[PDB]
Amino acid sequence: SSSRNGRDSAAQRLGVKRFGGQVVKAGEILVRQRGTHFHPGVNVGRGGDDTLFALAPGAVEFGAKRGRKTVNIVPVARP
Amino acid sequence: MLIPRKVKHRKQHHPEQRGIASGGTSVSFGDYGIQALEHAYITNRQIESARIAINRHIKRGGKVWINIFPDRPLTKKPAETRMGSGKGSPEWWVANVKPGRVLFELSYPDEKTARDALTRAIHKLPIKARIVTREE
Amino acid sequence: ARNEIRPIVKLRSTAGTGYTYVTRKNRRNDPDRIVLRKYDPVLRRHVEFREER
Amino acid sequence: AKRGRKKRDRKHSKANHGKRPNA
Amino acid sequence: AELKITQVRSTIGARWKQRESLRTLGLKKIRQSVVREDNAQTRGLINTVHHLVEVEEVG
RNA sequence: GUUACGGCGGUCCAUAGCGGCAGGGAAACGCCCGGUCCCAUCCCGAACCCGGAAGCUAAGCCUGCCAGCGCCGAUGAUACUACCCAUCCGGGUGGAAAAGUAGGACACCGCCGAACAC
RNA sequence: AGUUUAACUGGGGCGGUUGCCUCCUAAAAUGUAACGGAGGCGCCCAAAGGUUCCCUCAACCUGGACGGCAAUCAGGUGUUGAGUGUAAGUGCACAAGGGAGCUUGACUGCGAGACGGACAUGUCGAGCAGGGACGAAAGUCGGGACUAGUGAUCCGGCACCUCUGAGUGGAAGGGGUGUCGCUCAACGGAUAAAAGGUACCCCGGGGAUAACAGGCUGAUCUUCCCCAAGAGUCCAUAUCGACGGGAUGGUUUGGCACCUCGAUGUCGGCUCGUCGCAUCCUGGGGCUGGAGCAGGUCCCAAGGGUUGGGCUGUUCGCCCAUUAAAGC
RNA sequence: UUGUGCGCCGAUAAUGUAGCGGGGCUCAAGCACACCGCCGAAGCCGCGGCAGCCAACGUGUUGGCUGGGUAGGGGAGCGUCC
RNA sequence: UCAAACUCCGUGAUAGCUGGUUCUCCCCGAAAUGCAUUUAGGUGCAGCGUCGCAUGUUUCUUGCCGGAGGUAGAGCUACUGGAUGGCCGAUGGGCCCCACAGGGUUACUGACGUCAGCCAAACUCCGAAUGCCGGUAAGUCCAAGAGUGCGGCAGUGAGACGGCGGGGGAUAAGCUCCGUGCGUCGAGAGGGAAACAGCCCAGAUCGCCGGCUAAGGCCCCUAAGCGUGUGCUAAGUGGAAAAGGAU
Repeated sequence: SSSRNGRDSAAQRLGVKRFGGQVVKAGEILVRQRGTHFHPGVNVGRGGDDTLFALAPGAVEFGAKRGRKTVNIVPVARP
Repeated sequence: MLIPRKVKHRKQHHPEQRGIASGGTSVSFGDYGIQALEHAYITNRQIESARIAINRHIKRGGKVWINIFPDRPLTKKPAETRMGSGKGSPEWWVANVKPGRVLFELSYPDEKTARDALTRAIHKLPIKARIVTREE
Repeated sequence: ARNEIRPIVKLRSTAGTGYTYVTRKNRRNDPDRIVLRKYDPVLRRHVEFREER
Repeated sequence: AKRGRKKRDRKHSKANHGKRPNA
Repeated sequence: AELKITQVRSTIGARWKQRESLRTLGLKKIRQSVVREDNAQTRGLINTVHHLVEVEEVG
């Protein structure tokens, strides 16, 4: 007379965190993710948990490189 | 009786009764069809009753197509039990039927007997329905 | 968890003239215990340890 | 029966616009 | 050229966007009227709150 | 500058693919001859590597052709939907698919090198 | 003798469960509950880690000695349907899949800026230094394709330190760095140490919470109808009408828990009524498979009447003897 | 034979009409589509008094905005005794 | 009075518990959610409030540009599964020719493919609106009496119904559980709804024997129209209702 279900796992707060256009510093986290849904491009690095981060400051551009959505960083214009 | 041989998930939500048909709004394989007008869940036993109603009204020869199959279950739970403590087991199987959808298609020569048969099969179902010719 | 004689067993990895116990948990149904091993100690540099429990 | 229905049907008046509290 | 506004209904039963946008146009009370430009800003605010305002046109 | 050349790259990466037909080999891309030397096979100079240019453009590759297997793809309408009106129903302002259709398309672009020439 | 003996819970009990990971619900950011639906973990790993290099499977077609549905082989099609240590998802052919050679970075000292964030926890982290691996070099290596694989604090234990050493010099002891010791699983862990009854019961409180009753719904129960397979010698509709379907009434067993627990006295019987008709008799009537007597079914109809007795606490029921009739 | 707008039967419970709020209404006082006016709130306006925030000015005047309020926070006061 | 008397004392025992807590005005003004909990009726921190200081429009709204999503919907020879009807018949097989091999035959069971039409919360080659994150341009601007940081002082942490989307339930409940820059009640009067906390309108500084309006309504009760025009209704429909039946 039991429901043997009921369990669940607390969240991990995944997804995009710095969308198109924004200004990001270095080492900042663009997206947390399990697999490489989004891949790195230029001035972008990968983590251990397939997190992404910035290697050079600038601003974002979610473009594709041969069918795969990438993330990039572009040079800000110095004031 | 109509049931599937196996479903992956044997406890499903209740189907939706919102919206009009997308397919089965056109007679396909016979000449004289049935078309729904309302929203409803139609079960196994209803369709059995209806096909028997038709075959006992033509009685010799003339074909009957059933464009529906009860591939979505529903869950009763045993009697006099307080609410809670889980989800009941599947007991009868429905097909959702949105308005515009076609259920049955006959192929018998004379329209008299055919229209009459379809009417006898309409009065075995919970829905308002109407009768269709393949024409425009 | 506990201290049962688990398949993944043993510990301690001591150093020759290098007293910086580096630790690792490994099995023990396999044979070996007198070769390999290396690491950086204090004041010293990349040299060779034992697995000495 | 009767009482609940007359409640739920008084709601369809004009000064209520199709809705009432506790039906 | 210019739009002329007249608040008719009230801000009760009305959501945050509608309320804040009446404030934007400057409307607080009923029967207040405003002489506003007919630019896209204004047209969008009226699209937002048309059920609260009568709109006339001098031009 | 230029031809049916080769090589490195790009396109928010099939409009670029697959298959069929014809056709080309000057220098180059190749295939081919053989394991002396570096080097290599979980066995095999098949591959990788080395040494050369007897032979052939058959294949690879490049060129044109075929919209056929695949892809791309609108306008307008519909579904759905935000907001508002509306006593159930339904409706108005805006947004707007999928599919389908008309069609498109046997790719385009950049740099260096060759050959060719004033 | 002193005291403990959990919580959740569609009242409580019985049952089941309590922490972590994955998916749906979850409503196109994140997040989101239920005793809602499906699973899994409390590990393994001289390599299943690092690095350099190389290769592409599964499946189908055919050939083929034992050999068959499949074993190893060869030849084609094969953009990826196999496999990825272990559940699922996200990803992986540009391989993170498969294979071979060296090998210990399964390091030390740090860490800009950020995520997530009640709090404590938790997650990544480029880059700098010593000292190394691999590689020709560029460069990669601070464990594993990613997320689970474990437990705070206190108290003790082992090794090392150029810290202290209760007048001096030592030492014990206490510190520090690195580390170990817990199904404290009720998993943010009341103690190192703890099971039950009360119809002898007592106190404080609660309609936040149950039983009788009221209320809402109406699965279920009763009443009624729709369609007509057939039965009825034939004859669907004198009579019963299946397989399915649609509504009533609110009396039944139940669902919710909305007023009442600083009191709403609960089964049956007696006495006393009064009301409804979905009518037991009487009264009027249509059809008959109604000859007549008796009937069967249907419509209208509530004025009146509607027995005494045996068993059972019993309501219900069965029986006896009558009745115009022995109503719901 | 199709689609429509109003309609009929199905329809049916217990203190008393009793499923328009009542009388009553089709000689619509009922449904629909357009039109005209009007009544109607402590809403808005109109004439006045007080008050809080800000601002401008002058030795406290004016003006704009504002003023429902429980748990609750803050501010300013009457009254009683010694 | 006895499941362990009575009296004084400890003792003013202690209660996450019930009740009660007294004069006035002025200003602002909530919550009923999250994690944990020997915990679920209590409490701690975060959340929302105010007071003071600081920072000055950073908040909010509308428009335009840039970005990821896999929801509704639709689709499936675009994968995983279910499944309707046809064509072929391998493969299977009754049976026959009878060696059983082998030659085959017949509705036979029908793979795989193939023509057409279909379904799905845990199926997606595809993919909306809104909402969301940032940038920018104005607007509001004698203000929203906004936002953020800090410190004091707290309360709440039992939420209800209505609309939209959904789970459990019988796609029942004035049922229960979640979402929502949606609402109101709570804490909110007045008018309408016959009476009626949550519905529609509208957010009360005090006075006036002043005027205009909303929702709703104008035969009398009840202030306002037995109003105008063209048609329908014969049922007291209006002023509850189904499947179905009917000149």
